[PDB]
Amino acid sequence: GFTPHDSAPYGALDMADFEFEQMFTDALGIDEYGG
Amino acid sequence: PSHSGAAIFEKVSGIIAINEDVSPAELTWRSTDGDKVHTVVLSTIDKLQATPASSEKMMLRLIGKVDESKKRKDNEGNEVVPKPQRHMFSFNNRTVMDNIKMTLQQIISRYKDAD
Repeated sequence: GFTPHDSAPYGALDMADFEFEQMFTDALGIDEYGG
Repeated sequence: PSHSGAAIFEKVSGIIAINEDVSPAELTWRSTDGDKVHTVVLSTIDKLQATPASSEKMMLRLIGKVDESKKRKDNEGNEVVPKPQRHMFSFNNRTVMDNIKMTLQQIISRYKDAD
């Protein structure tokens, strides 16, 4: 027995993931040539 | 430490441990000593994103795979998959990133090749 009493995934809002995801969008040029 | 390294998760200094020995192959991370834990399995994540070598940020984020062409139906017919869930964490060592990155690259490739 174990039920969640507190949990708010949408409680920690931050716009850092946006600017952070930008520097986190395809940062590798080792694509193409095969698979 | 080809499958182990130290990385900051949830903006909280910690360490990472890769479980490539297990069939599902997953990456488990825990705080440095904050009785905290964070584990992710490819089964939910089928992509990893890391920074360039020239950079000095040493960090990578993993995607919680999307069903752009695997979505399920409900009744409307549009059949779409909920909003994907990805995670992002930073490294604190040159080998730590490459050791695991090279690891995830294979596993991701494994789960990416199957699909």
